[PDB]
Amino acid sequence: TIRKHFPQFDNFSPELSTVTEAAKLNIEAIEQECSELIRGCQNLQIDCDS
Amino acid sequence: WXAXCPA
Amino acid sequence: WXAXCPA
Amino acid sequence: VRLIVDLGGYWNQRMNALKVKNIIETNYENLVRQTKLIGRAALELRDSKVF
Amino acid sequence: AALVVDNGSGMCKAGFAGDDAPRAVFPSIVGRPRHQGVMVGMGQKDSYVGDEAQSKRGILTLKYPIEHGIVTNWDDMEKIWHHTFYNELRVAPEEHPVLLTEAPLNPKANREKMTQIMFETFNTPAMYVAIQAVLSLYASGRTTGIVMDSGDGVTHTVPIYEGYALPHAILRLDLAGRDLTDYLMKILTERGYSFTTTAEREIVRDIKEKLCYVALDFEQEMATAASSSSLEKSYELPDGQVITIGNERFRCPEALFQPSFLGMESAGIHETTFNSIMKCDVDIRKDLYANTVLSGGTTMYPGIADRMQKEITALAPSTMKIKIIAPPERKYSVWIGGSILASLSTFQQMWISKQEYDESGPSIVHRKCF
Amino acid sequence: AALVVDNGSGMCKAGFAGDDAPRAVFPSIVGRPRHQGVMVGMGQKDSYVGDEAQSKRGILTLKYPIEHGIVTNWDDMEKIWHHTFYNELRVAPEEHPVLLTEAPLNPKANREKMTQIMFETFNTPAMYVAIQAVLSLYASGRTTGIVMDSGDGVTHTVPIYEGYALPHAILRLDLAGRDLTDYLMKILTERGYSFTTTAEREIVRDIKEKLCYVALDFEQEMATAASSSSLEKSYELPDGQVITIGNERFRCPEALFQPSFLGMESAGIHETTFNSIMKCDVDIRKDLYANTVLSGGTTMYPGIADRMQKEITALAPSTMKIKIIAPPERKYSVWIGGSILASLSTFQQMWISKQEYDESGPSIVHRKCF
Ligand SMILES: Nc1ncnc2c1ncn2[C@@H]1O[C@H](COP(=O)(O)OP(=O)(O)O)[C@@H](O)[C@H]1O
Ligand SMILES: Nc1ncnc2c1ncn2[C@@H]1O[C@H](COP(=O)(O)OP(=O)(O)O)[C@@H](O)[C@H]1O
Ligand SMILES: [Mg+2]
Ligand SMILES: [Mg+2]
Repeated sequence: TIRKHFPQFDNFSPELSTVTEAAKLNIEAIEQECSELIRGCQNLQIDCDS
Repeated sequence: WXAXCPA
Repeated sequence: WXAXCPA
Repeated sequence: VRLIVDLGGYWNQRMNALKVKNIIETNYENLVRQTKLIGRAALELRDSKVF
Repeated sequence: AALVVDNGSGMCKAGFAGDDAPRAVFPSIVGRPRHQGVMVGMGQKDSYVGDEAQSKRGILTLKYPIEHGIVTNWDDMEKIWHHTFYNELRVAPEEHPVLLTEAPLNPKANREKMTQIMFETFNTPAMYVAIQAVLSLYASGRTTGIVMDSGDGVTHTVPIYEGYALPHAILRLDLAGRDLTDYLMKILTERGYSFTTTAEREIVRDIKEKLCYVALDFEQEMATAASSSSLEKSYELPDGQVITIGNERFRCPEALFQPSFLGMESAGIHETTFNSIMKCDVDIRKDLYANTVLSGGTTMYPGIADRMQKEITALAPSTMKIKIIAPPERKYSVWIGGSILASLSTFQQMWISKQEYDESGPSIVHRKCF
Repeated sequence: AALVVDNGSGMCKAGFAGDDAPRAVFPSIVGRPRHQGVMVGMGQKDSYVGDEAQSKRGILTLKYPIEHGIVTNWDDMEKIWHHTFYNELRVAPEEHPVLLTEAPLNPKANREKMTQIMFETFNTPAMYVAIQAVLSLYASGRTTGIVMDSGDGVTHTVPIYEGYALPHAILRLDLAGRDLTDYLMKILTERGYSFTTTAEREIVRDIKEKLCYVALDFEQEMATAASSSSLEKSYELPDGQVITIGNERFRCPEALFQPSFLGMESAGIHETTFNSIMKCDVDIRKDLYANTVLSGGTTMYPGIADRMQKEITALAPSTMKIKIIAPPERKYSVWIGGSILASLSTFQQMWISKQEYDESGPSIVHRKCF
């Protein structure tokens, strides 16, 4: 149906390629991994200073 | 080998 | 053959 | 004895300081790229009229 | 001093404890002359071992006594050991302990016979039996990591978190350089070059060691090779003929990651790394990702680490980081690590005594050595 | 006539309600050839499943669509069912209700997924889904008890009570037959036999089914096995090779009771049975001990019943009595119990109709059949 009357929707894969790459990425672990860095460095600030 | 491969 | 044998 | 027993008062804190610095020296640049990738995809899908 | 001998499928080395380089470097092949002796001027020995054979390899029937890390012919094996100790190392075995190395997941008969030979033929004062891959990690100065050993008969993956390795996650694959040698030749017949005998097999062995390389993108590189030129190299045969090789430079090393070309269902060398690390605990997984070590003469291909790092990256989740360690002298890491272990004072208590062997026979090796 | 179809990790069972034995018992495998076909005009199929796949398994890459209970491939799972109805049973599903089984603590994702592929692709008039563990004791003739369910994919311990499952008390242990078969091969290599590919994975599955058995006392049996050759047995490989195993008969099945042999921190089923019953109520605990049942092909080992009876007795208080019920037909107990359930006159009440599904949608299964 699309390839007969909707040429504009012929292939949406190339236009949306970042979504495919982001699918391999686990969101929740990314925030958990990075937010630990803020926790550790803030603990360093009190450790080095006081 | 004995049962399997050549060794 | 080119390398090895005569063929 | 000269290192662990002798300096056990502040050894872990010194080790705690060193581990993070090496971690920041390595993971920080790729974390920025990972964040920039996920936010771009969210904007791309929200701004896709074909989809 | 204690002697260190590391028997390999094709290449065997030996030296002394504390040394930074093995003393003897000669391949482990014994050949017998098929033709009949005509001249009586020289000795014309019944058999020749090591570098002696390769000098005259045209007229010998070269045989490999050890296959897939298993000593098939014990009669020939003692010929190497006798040659090592008296001709190359020129030392008497009955004064010094000697250590031997083995691949993991070997038959119990393999490593019981050598202990019998050591304590009955050469009468060595002491002995030890140590896994090939674990000693490689010692050479890198690490005790928490996974070692990618790849020689001629065995390609075993073992994770090592502490002073002892995990036996349960040991994955052993019988795909190595010798299979690769068998693979380029059948493909090399496409270009009109025929090599069938074992004498030309070493000639086949030479071209792999010099011209074969790992391609980062197999699909892109083969398309590049379709345009001809910029990749073909000229190699001179010992006869004198010069041969040119095209796409085969990367195709044969590529078979490590796609064993489908060689007809065995096991996954690629990149994939089996992922399987082994899945079998270990979650907490130890983080350390092993950043401590991946390559070893063995197969891993010498240029760019093998870069393509390896790319492949595991796709399979592994992006959170954990992958760092592949490729020391320049990983060719002899198995021996070098053994020299360090032999030089350790703590190891004087893990030697096996001749009297202890007498009381328990050759079965003591299972319980003591690992 | 209502169809009773038993999807399983290893074996797939199908038949008719009221029958005493499944009509079709074939492996749950899917095969795709790894080599190109050169002999044309044969009409060779693209995918092969069941006995026919097992017949030509040498040139096929067998895949299990279900691994660890969870279905990892929904496209292949219908194909074996498609072969199940039209080929094995030769019955049109358009005029018969069909019965399938579900696994304990199953994720909610699958449960409509089978629902959405049966009412649409095969449009079965009626449907019902129950626990395979619940149907286990139904064939045993009791309604309250605990089941020692073990199979090819996963193992579950379900303390049923009036046929109503206890979700909190369900304990999941990852010690299944496939693990033992994988453990059998890694220990079989000690005798010089190397089985690595998937086609020969069935071979060791055949060996352990005939030769492996449960030893009452591990420490006594290894001493006897080392001393004498009586325990050794000879098995015949399909190529004609003769193999012999000395102590592996009682060693591989022992890992079910000693998971540390595989390296799993979770302990054996003997304590897991005791662990699960600790979670239940104290007053009902009296009934559960005396109506313990064994199920699945993993529990077929000779001498397995008395061995578990001995071990849990030490775990259990001296006041309590333990009665291990091991019906010899427990291989097909899950299938037989379903045929019993389907044949019931009152079983027409909790049917899910094609019409009612249409207004209710996929979500009806979570509340109708639970
Ligand atoms: N420069 C090289 N490039 C590619 N492969 C090499 C190179 N040098 C050696 N090899 C391979 O390494 C193998 C032997 O490596 P090694 O593990 O040191 O000995 P062994 O396998 O006998 O233990 C040889 O079969 C050879 O094919
Ligand atoms: N006589 C036997 N001895 C040992 N194991 C057996 C025997 N018979 C069957 N098995 C094992 O039982 C398994 C069958 O699993 P099954 O109970 O069909 O799984 P499910 O419960 O998921 O249908 C097979 O994989 C096989 O290895
Ligand atoms: Mg080697
Ligand atoms: Mg089951």
